[PDB]
Amino acid sequence: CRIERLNALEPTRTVRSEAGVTDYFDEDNEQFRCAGVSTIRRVIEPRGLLLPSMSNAPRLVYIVQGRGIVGLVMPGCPETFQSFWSRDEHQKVYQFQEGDVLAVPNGFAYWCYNNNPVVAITVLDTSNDANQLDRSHRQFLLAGRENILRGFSTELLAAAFGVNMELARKLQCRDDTRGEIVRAENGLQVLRPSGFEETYCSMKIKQNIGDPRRADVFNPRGGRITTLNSEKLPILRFIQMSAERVVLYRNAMVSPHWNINAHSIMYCTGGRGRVEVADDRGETVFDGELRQGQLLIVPQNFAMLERAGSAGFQLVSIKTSDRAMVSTSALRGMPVEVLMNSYRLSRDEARRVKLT
Amino acid sequence: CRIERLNALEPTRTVRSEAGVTDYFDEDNEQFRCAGVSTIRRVIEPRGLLLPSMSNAPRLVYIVQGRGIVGLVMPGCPETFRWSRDEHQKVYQFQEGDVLAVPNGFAYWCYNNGENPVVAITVLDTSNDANQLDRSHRQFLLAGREGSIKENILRGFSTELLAAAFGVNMERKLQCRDDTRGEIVRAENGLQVLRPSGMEEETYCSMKIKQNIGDPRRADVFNPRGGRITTLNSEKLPILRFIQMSAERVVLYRNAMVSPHWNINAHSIMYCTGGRGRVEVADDRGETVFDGELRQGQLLIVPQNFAMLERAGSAGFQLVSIKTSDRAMVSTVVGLRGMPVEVLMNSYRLSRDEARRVK
Amino acid sequence: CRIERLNALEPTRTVRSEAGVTDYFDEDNEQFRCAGVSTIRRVIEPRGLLLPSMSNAPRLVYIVQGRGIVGLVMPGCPETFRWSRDEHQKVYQFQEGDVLAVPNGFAYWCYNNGENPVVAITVLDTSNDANQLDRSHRQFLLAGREGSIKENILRGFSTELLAAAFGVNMERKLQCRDDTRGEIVRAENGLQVLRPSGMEEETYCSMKIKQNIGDPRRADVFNPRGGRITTLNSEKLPILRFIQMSAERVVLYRNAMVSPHWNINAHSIMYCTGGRGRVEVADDRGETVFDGELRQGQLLIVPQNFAMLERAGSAGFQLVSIKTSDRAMVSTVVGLRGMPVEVLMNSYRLSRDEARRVK
Amino acid sequence: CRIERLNALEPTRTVRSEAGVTDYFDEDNEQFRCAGVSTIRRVIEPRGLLLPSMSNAPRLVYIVQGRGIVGLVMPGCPETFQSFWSRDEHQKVYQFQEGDVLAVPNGFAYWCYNNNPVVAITVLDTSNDANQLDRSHRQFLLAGRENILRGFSTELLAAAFGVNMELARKLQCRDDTRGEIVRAENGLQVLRPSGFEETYCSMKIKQNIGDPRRADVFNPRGGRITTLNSEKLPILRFIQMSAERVVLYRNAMVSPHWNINAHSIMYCTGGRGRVEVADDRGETVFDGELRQGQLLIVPQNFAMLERAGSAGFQLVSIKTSDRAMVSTSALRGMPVEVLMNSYRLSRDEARRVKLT
Amino acid sequence: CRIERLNALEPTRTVRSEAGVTDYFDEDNEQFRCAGVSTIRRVIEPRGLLLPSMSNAPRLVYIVQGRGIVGLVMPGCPETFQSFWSRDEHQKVYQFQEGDVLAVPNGFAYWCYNNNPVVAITVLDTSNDANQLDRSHRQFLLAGRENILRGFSTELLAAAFGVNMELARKLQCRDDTRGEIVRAENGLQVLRPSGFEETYCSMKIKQNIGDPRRADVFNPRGGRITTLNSEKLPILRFIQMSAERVVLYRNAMVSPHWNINAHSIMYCTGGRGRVEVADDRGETVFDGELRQGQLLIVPQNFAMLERAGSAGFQLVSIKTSDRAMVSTSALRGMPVEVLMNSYRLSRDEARRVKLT
Repeated sequence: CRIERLNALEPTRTVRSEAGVTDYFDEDNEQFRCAGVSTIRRVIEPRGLLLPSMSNAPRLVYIVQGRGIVGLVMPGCPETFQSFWSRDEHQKVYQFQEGDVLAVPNGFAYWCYNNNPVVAITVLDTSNDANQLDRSHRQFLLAGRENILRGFSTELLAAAFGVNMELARKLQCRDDTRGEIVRAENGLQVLRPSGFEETYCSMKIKQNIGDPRRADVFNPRGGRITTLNSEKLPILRFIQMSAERVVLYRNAMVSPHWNINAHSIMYCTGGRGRVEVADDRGETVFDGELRQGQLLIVPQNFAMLERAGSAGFQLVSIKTSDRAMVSTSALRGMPVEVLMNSYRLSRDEARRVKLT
Repeated sequence: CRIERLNALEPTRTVRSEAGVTDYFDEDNEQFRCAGVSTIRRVIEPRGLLLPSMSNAPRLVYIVQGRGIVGLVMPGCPETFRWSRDEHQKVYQFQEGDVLAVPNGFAYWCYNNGENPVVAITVLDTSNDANQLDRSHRQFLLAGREGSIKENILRGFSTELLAAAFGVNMERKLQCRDDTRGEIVRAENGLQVLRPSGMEEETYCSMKIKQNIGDPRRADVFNPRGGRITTLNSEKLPILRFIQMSAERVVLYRNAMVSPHWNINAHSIMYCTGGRGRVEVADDRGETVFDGELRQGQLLIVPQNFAMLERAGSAGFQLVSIKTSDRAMVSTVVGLRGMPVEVLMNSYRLSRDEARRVK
Repeated sequence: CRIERLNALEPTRTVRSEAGVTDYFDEDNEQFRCAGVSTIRRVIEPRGLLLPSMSNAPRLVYIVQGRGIVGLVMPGCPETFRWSRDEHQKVYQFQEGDVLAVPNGFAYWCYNNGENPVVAITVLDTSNDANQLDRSHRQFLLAGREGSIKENILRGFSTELLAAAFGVNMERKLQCRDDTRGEIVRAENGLQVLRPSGMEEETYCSMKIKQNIGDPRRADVFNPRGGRITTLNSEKLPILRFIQMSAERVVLYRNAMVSPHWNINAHSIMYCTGGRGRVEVADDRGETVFDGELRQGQLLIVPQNFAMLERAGSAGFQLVSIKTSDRAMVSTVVGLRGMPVEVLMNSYRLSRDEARRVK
Repeated sequence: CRIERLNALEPTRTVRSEAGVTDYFDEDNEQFRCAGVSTIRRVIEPRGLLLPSMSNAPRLVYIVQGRGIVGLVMPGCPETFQSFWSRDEHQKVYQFQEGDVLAVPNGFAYWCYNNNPVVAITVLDTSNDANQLDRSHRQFLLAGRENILRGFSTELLAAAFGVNMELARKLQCRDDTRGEIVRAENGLQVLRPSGFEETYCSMKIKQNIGDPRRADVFNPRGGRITTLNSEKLPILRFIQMSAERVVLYRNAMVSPHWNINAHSIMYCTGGRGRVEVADDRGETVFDGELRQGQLLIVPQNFAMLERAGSAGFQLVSIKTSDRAMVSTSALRGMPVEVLMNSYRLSRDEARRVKLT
Repeated sequence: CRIERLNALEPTRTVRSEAGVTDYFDEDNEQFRCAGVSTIRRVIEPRGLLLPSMSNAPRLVYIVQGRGIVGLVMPGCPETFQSFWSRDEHQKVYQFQEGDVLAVPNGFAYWCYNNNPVVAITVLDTSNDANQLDRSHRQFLLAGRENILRGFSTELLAAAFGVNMELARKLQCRDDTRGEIVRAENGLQVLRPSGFEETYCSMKIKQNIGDPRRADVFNPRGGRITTLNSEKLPILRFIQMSAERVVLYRNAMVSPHWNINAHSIMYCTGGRGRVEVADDRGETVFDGELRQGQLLIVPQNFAMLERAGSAGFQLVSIKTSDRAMVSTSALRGMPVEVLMNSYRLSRDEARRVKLT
């Protein structure tokens, strides 16, 4: 993580699937490497069901496109969803929407069903604290392929489940050829409507950040930002990650800054803009136009600047700390002569600098 | 706090402002007293505007009906929201079934930006650790104001001072000396602020302050035969960690009933937004203490450890339950099922097959 | 809480159930009052069984004599304990000198599984932060029941409801309507549960709830000439962190004495399990407030900052000290030895050699 | 820590001693390596005294066999044990027993005296947080050999202690030839009976986990488990480790699972059983019988299964987090059609799966 | 960080400056390396102004010599210093003195002005938690050289600031040839006298540790010590570092010890003394006289001993934990026979050992 030049990123292992495609971003990129994370962009056109797995790294998922339904399983917590002995029982379900962020902790089983094609981006802190495995991404697929039970032998596994050895193989999903997402032919109904678990079991898991009616900052000529973090999502006090949704208009520029306490992982959901970034050397490492569908990793302490083109700049900042922070009004706080002497400015230029 | 009876309780005291009504449940009410809370139903016509005022108590507020804005400002946090507009702190756009968290000495203005009227029932913890002073509701009116009518604060300051204090001309306006429109006045030609629609760091500041809980797609339980339960606590909204109030929204489909239970860490303040339904409550000495039907628009406080039982009607039953701790909890009797079988047989003298019939 | 005298205090009120006696120390007792606690001695014959009941207060319980089970259940935690047996939550096997932590609105049943009778003296914090409501002991009787005798809770619920609530036939048993055996009934042909002997995730659930403190091999101090002190606080049992009670078991060999000291962060509730010994206590205005001998089976509350002095007898002295905070502390006068020497000479007008004689 | 195959482990440096033997487990094993710990099995037949040292890594010790007496020294804490100026004074002592767990934090001086031969196993989180030294095991022996004072010169050290230079050498233990444990010829009496320190100084240090009267889970046909962690041992909120004691009967099988938030370090104290373990690849990495006296490292997220032979399976799980967790009732919480579609099962097989 | 021998350290990259000189300590020294920090000794003779930068690592600065004035900028916090629209406004300023410690967190902008030549030493935990960049020292100079804005292009930057492209270049400080510190010709007045920010914004930042009227320990024949840490400086609960000021007189020796929970970074401000240090091997790694102006790194768990020469030994211990600790009264707490048998001592030598 001593970088000469910044690149913009695009998935480097695309894998196709029955109800989607998996565009992996490869992490051996020194950028990703220095970042210490992975991201995975993945699409599930309708009826599609992504196979419940669990990942090495705790993960944030932002729903780039559309409504849907996601499912996460928290051990020791009782299935609070029932009908009618029983017709069905299962965990709580979460019906997500266009622009929610989803927080998945390690060794936890997520899955979601495409209730337009759902598009959503996902990052995994491979350098997180509770990834006591290696510094990589390990999905432990429960189903499909092998899935985790592959290495479990039928002989043992039947009595584990307490049933025939025939049925067990059908859980090995050996001949399965549909990957992480599947077509749900005959649809897929889950029980939707229309005690210690009141606390630890029922803690919120996604937040809709794209709601411009939720913005944190906002200029009408023009832009907006909102921050997702532990002050808004309790689970986030724990994931050591936080989210930013910056939407800028025509010729908007964000007050320059550097991230005090995190890297920043910039993915453009739309609009176009040049981004300029310089390192501690002062020399410029990055400088380029960013457009829809594109990834820039912008790290810690380094200095960043952006303005949208004539079409806009809609994006999503993921960072590596429970409340990541930028320092913009960085110079508006020094005494002016400090500015003067540090630059060789008269007063007026010092004051002009501080006051626009 | 040794009360003998529970009764459906209602705004004993009501006052229309100019753009809405305030429906005051009693303060020194035995229940409320031992409850250690104060509460209110407020209503706001469209265009109607609730006065700025900070309250002694942590306003947890529930927007039953209507939509709009509420503006809370966190002084010391930089206002975050040329042709024609000003600046000010971020403002908050509520909806039906929203929960709103307003602390103490925190300020909040409220405006009805369209549609129908807005009604929010409020709960104020008048005995919180933060409630210094005494156990009433103190509402420090920033603005405005037969019998004893309040005033805003600035009338308690001399003009020259005030004038000298603010550098505005010494020509009264601010004491709100003539006004009468109440804590809810109206903004006839609309009110515009800095809102998103167009079209064509902060840490302790960015915190969320509202969380929609009326939404069905959110409920945590579905179904205790047969409604749904949505539960707000610090595990969903991090401010509660400091307010030490919790919230339940609970819609019971017809015929239904919620399991017998008692609030471990909690007094419960429950009220009927709608539907029609029964509640049965008891105490230590064995006898019940509430055998009566709760209809919409009626308040009932269910206390700690008191075991309680409800049952919906055919028009359903839809209550809202606000509780007194950041993570308030109840014990689902059924959740009993943890005592050993002989422990069930010896206590009540039943044979085994009875024991399991309950477990 | 300006009390003038301390006296050895005893169960003013006693009641035999059917399988044991309850020995009630007063509630509104000045001491107890300003102490902000309630307490009890309970006794249980073999086979005897304490009723399920949750208490308003955090039951810290001390098993002086006997062994057995206590079953606490943490609702929401999955019961963790075919031919012939049921299921239920894990149960807890106590012994002499055990400390038992039972919260509020927490349920606990207690059974004497052999040997001699069992006697546990209980301390209930009736003014905890968790004690919502008022400052008495409220015991919510799950089961069973001249003057005002309590009942269990379910009698406060109508049958059909109840019946409809539970899906059991409408044929009374559960209100405990005829019963009389008291909160301690007996299980004549034994009681069997799911215990280990044979032979041939949970986080907030797995927490420990008891910790043996009577064991000598545990004491922390040996010896202040000449007994031993074992000390239970959140640094040994993590629940206390939430109960905010602490515990001292202190066996004084004959002739001995414990250093003069006062409870910093603590009221002390001390009681004589055995032995024979003296206690001297004082306050602010200088004069003593307890000059008297404490024999076995007698309670004395030693308050905060009050400085205290004890001395064993020849039959020894063996007390148990339960205190009111998760980490309650005392100041060993000797631990004085930190004031500078001249600071000792000027205060009491002594020459240096006196000063050091104390230090 | 990208493993192809799991092995079962056996100490790799056995060193003999006057009152015992030290069977070290060598940590350059990629398993141990990926684990990031060390373990040391060590025996002290009676009268034996193990030399007070301090270790790099904070350590958990489980007393496999027998009662005894252990001693730990907490700086700044006053010797609360006295007699009679004085005859003796010293720290509190802890008389341990068959099956206690002992928690030793870093840079802290433990020692114990064999009051049957005492057998006890010890693990050291070499990757812990406060091991700011290298990623290895460093015992800093106070006595014996050299011991820590070896490099201290007599000339300086005497006046340090404030005594003759003759006596100092006898603390160098130069000619000492008895290692970490010693025979206590003339026995060894320590004062046993038969204020800010009431808190920070007196926090409990061992727990008896083997007490089947302490089990957390229990089936009478048959098995039991108990968990030792910060909810039972306060010190454990700090050591970033927790303990599990699983005892299974005839043909008992533990509900499969993976450790969410830790590795698991399986040592068999008795009984025999096959253990089956598979990685994220699904492929099987482990599969083998485990018997008394044997070590298996089972990591994070990976999936494990075991049943005892006809003789039993008694063991002790040490894991690397203050409250390590497994996720078993992992599938009993998905909605059934999820299971169906993820495996291609009708309902009945889905429901049979969930309900046995 | 497996060391054979300890060296004493002296800056290895000295760089000269208009109002000072920068004597860098180079961290690729395995000592520094194993330490995982950097230190920088830097002088600012009067009128001098060191350029506001921000460093990779959070930093402690101890003012070896003289009074002065330091300035630190905390984003989101309003300039609480004003005059008179406005004549000047800026952050709070801190007028430091001979022997204060200064705590600078990452991605935060410090600077100070020489109000005798000011001398002060600075350490940077390069291995800290929120240095998510590499394991090195990155100063991000705001001004001077390039400074952070170098890589920012004039074209963009003017409208960023909202002003001419002429003035912007003068912020690039391209032709600047005065480095990190500058002469303040025409002096440098800053507004000195003679709400959520009452808490998070106003938390103390320096403490005067050299005040012998502040010592923690003290023998009049002779020595003194004081500890600076989170019990005295709240910010220090966060920096994961703490400070010790040991002053010893004629022939003073400090009670031997090892640091339980940190390394120790010894810099001599004066006086002279031999220091003796041994590793876990027992063998001696260090042994040498330390004099004014000299650095010794003394790590974790290792054992240390020092006495002053006839001139004294004044120094400053910086360590890597919010409340670093030493264990001295390490043997005064074992039972005596333990000592006896562990060394082969009679009673008297055991008791003599414990009682002097």
